Amino acid sequence: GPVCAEASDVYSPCMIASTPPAPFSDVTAVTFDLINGKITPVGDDNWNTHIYNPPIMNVLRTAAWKSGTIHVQLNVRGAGVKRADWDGQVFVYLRQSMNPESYDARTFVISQPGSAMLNFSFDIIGPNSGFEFAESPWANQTTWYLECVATNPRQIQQFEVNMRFDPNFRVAGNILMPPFPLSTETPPL
Amino acid sequence: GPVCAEASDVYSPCMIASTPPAPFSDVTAVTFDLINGKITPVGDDNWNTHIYNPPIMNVLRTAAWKSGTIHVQLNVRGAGVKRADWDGQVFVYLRQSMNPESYDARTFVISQPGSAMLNFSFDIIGPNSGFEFAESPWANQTTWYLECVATNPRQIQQFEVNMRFDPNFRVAGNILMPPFPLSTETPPL
Amino acid sequence: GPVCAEASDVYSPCMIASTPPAPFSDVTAVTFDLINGKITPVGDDNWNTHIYNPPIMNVLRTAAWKSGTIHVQLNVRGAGVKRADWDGQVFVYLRQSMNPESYDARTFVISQPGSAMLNFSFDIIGPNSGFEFAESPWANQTTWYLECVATNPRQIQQFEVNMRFDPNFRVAGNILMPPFPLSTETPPL
Amino acid sequence: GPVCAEASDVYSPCMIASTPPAPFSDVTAVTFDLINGKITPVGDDNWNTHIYNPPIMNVLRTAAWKSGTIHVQLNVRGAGVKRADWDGQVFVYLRQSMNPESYDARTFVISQPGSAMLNFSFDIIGPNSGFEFAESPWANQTTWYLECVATNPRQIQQFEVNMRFDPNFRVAGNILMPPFPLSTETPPL
Amino acid sequence: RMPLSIGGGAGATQAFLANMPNSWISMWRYFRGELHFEVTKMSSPYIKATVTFLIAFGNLSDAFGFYESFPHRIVQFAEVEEKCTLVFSQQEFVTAWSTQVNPRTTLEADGCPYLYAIIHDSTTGTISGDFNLGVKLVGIKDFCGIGSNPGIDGSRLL
Amino acid sequence: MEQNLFALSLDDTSSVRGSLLDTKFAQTRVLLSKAMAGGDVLLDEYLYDVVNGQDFRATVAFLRTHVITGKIKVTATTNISDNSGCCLMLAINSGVRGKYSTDVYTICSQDSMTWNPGCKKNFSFTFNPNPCGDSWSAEMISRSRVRMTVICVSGWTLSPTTDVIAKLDWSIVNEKCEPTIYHLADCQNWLPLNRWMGKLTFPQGVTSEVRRMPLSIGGGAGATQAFLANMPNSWISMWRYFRGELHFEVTKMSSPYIKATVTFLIAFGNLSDAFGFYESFPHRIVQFAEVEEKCTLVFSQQEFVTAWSTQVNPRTTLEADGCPYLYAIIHDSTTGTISGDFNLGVKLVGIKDFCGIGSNPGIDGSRLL
Amino acid sequence: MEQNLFALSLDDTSSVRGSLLDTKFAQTRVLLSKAMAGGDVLLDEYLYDVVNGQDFRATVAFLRTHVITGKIKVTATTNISDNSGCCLMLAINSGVRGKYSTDVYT
Repeated sequence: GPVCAEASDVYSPCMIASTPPAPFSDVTAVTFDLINGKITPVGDDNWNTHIYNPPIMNVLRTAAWKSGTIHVQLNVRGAGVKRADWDGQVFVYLRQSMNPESYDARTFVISQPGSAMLNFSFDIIGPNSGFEFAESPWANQTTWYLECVATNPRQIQQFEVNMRFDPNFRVAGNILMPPFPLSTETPPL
Repeated sequence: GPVCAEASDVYSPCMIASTPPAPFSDVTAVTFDLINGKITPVGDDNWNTHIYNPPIMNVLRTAAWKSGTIHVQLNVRGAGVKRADWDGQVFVYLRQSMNPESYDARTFVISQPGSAMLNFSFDIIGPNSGFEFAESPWANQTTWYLECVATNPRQIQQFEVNMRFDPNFRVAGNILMPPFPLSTETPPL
Repeated sequence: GPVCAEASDVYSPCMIASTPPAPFSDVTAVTFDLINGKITPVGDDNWNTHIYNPPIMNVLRTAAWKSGTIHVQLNVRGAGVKRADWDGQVFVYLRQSMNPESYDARTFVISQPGSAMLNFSFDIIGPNSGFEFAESPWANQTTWYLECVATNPRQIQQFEVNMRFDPNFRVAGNILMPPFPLSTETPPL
Repeated sequence: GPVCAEASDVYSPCMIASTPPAPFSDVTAVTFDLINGKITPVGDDNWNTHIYNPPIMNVLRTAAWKSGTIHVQLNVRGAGVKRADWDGQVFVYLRQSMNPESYDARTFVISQPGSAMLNFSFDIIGPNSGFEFAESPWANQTTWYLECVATNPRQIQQFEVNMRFDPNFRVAGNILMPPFPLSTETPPL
Repeated sequence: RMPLSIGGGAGATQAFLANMPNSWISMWRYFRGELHFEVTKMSSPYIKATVTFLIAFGNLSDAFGFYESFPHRIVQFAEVEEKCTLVFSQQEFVTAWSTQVNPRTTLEADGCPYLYAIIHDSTTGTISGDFNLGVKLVGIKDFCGIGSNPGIDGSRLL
Repeated sequence: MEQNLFALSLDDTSSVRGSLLDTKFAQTRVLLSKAMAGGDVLLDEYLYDVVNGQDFRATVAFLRTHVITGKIKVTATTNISDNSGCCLMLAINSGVRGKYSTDVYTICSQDSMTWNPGCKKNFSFTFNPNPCGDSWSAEMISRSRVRMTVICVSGWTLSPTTDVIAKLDWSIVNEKCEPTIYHLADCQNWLPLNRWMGKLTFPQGVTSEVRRMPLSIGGGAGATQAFLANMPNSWISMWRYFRGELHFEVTKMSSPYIKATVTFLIAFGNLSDAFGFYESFPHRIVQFAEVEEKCTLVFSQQEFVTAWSTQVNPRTTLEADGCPYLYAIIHDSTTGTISGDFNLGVKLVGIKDFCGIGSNPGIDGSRLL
Repeated sequence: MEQNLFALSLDDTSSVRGSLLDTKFAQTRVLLSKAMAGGDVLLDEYLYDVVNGQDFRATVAFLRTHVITGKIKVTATTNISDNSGCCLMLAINSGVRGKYSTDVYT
């Protein structure tokens, strides 16, 4: 299929993580808390990370109760490697908790030279009235985590998480947050 | 088509099999009994295997009579190989019986470096009232097997079987099973 | 598009042909008579071939008059070749007659390392009442041929023809056939 | 999916930019002002550029107020490079302003040898009556910018921006423009 | 204290037991409804006790002296009686709760409701024996399943 | 004699109700120092904790009723001599996270009650602690961490001779609980925002004062290399352009001894403070009687010719800001036989006939509030 | 907003009433030794003290209602196997004086 399927809508860039600098080279992973807006590498940080303040990201961080669908698009940017030497792979895991007892809600497995895009949606539905308060101790509520595994941090450079609310999204209640640091989008050059 | 088609829903990881360790290198295959939850390599085991306990997997293993559609997604994770040396191929066969007299119900043939995803659905429909009891000696009923052939166990590392019930799924009757061993999801690192 | 489009239905394996053994290496082709169930290589046989007896194949071979749509899926399995050395190509031609005066009804051109799948449908519609008797001398009726050209028999190993009747298929009349030899599916290993 | 999805409609070529000549080789980018018809490389010009006068381009440049959907298709033509040495990547950013404080409205990330096509649509909707005057100081209105980053100007040769109005496009008011220079389409050879 | 977050199954030694109906309700992430329980008097009729049933959270202590400040029922069995039916209406639960909670969830941290069985006075008998009751969730009326449960491996001990 | 205990009314599953005497569950004492200042957090804690050492008629019922159906009513009592004043605010938010901001702007979006003890001698309001539904319970608001914060939005114009105490009374009333859910419909007839526009402070004097509040309210309130936002403000930011009938609430936060006549109007950023003809525009004139503390401005759709940007680039100069502003101007002069500034609180309560236009890709940051 | 506090229903002068759940003010535990004998005083104290460490729905109302108009109801719960029995008695008297007799008769 040389012909490209038409993309549309406005998906704003929420959070981005870049792999540990050379000579680091073990398989490494970073996990995004899609709802509370938190990035967490596996301990071997120097996974340089960023959280932006697009509208969607501020609603997600101040809205107490949420109910609706979120449309995500993972952009994977890679180092400049001769295609013939490419061996990188990204393993993606969408889950509701990081305890090992929890199972994945969805799993993707991509592997293509340089760049790749992955699109999927998921939807927040809770006990309050189809509303869910991310990890409230209340009905033992939960959040949505996106774990990404870079199989070769020297070839796969960074993961960019783009999100967009479906029109059916609804929100209720406010959360007292500390001030949000300015976080202007790191340019491409 | 650089643009990715949006995936959705919750597909939980059911069973996973990893190819024989080095220096093993002949074409080898493992076959999943999608319905009873059994993994069977071809004799040259050390196809390290696992069965998980996500909700769908426990319904499948205790529900006596089943009727409905099952949505599957095969994730194929590979060893880290220079793309230029990749020669691996996976041959997938969905069948209702392993006797050689039976023909395949569906056959897939994939071959792509590192990782690959295959999606297909199939549906359980039996003699009881559109209900089928997996391999009951009764109307000479049957089950659903997924045979996967790794053409180069040194490049293709593991097969992950993800499943999801279609909303039309129905179930009836219970099967006395022995206790289910805890089987927490082996992490990606 | 890393995301795979969901396949479904039961397509049973009808006939399979494997390229001439080494050191044979010229461009070679085999042509399937999709309707009467006959395989014919171009003279440089030792294109090892097989015809199976799945239900669809027995209806096709005994049903005198046919009317309806047939869904096909060509699976192409290849030899184990470093992706970097792959040069194989398959050229597919669907036609109603092998006389050189006849033009192709549809033509496909694929070229991908190892394995590839091609899906297309075509439909039988004749003079009897939308019914057609394959190659009956009657209204100078015809059949449906699938010619496949392996451009490098050392890289492209075999062609597997999978078929499935559309629900609109209809059939009438019977053809006295000689007994059908048992032809159990040659396993993948 | 060897099978190609059918493209259609008339998309006329609006503006084209070619990367700096050898031996230039740093990552470089050019940004298109999709609505006012302006091309702007990042300072290391000799990004040879062109703006054409197809109907759509003249409406865009004289129509004061606009409201509707624009369908875009980015064609990426590359230098003649052995596939095995390809390392190029294009990063695409659709945004409403070039100030660093503004976030992207949509972001694409492609990477494929030689040529690639990207399709997406976006729609103009303003404060006047769903009408928007590109960058009018009035309601602090805006325009639509398409920033393209060539990661290896020696492999990625040029970016061609093709556009087409959706049938819902509407326009109002006229803008006094200076004469438009003839700009016949530079041939492919 | 019996937990109402009944997903998974009954706990066992480094394993768990499940059956089709329990596995089925586990498909849902959160749930709610009117619960119907059946209590069976499994001990001899000579062993007597008055139990009171109510719905409350995991963090009340065994010494909490005011369980009867909550809406509750009081059960006593006549010699010949052996069964009792408790129905907890939708008005006893303010929202839906999790079908299943992480196994390592401490009582003080379990945010889902529990069915409580408490001894109102004391167990007695002129014969030795424990007072044994069997408890079964027969079904749920006006059941409501909310969202897909990705799943949690294992279940607390029954 | 012997009864069937199973039959008694012990499973009474009803919500608490009765007279205000029987329906009260807790009281709280908040101390207002004689030198409180504005920003001063007077009491901030989880709502649930308010019920701690309490022993009133409905305390046990509040804690043991599984599904409470009525609203919570808070009544505040306190009062100062007519030559002083200040402005207090009681606010409720569904949660807190981290080292949160307790600025007026941040806390007043969900449910707040704001008054001036020099003008009112008590003030009450009712609220539903569960915005998604029509019922709540003590256990729920406890586990879900609902916050109750009381702050001094503006300090005493003239200090009382002693520290002062406000007594909060918490009761459950028989009003019905109702959700306040936000959705993405381009047109809504009432979008409640409660977005704080600012505290206007006018010094006493023959001078000319002009205050400009921008209507391009996207983003949030500016802060030092950061910004503050709340759910309602973040929600309206989803839209690129917007328009509607704006409803504002102006509170007299200074002592009633400080007097001034302010005139409100809608105009653009480029008028100078010296512009002498602000009253050639359609405008309203506000003056507060001793005992008055609130005023409501409604700017109809006929005051705006088109929609404007939800948010403008932070570096946008006044002369270049093409979106409208709410202007607060001193008509005569601020005076008083006591020292003090004339302080007004301004809040965009909501928008009627709201219209959101297009998706906002976003701009990082916001001008200073 | 501002209200006339004098007007509110704070002077609610009515007796306590409601379901048995809302109308309960105290519970008491009396211990019957396995060798009690008859004459045995199991619990004897002022009625009022019965309301001491109590924290039930009507405890505060019982204590703060100036004029209670309904009756007090006592419910006792206990039971033994059918081959045993005994006889208990709960009694109320307006007062006691001195080293009083606690015999059934008295």
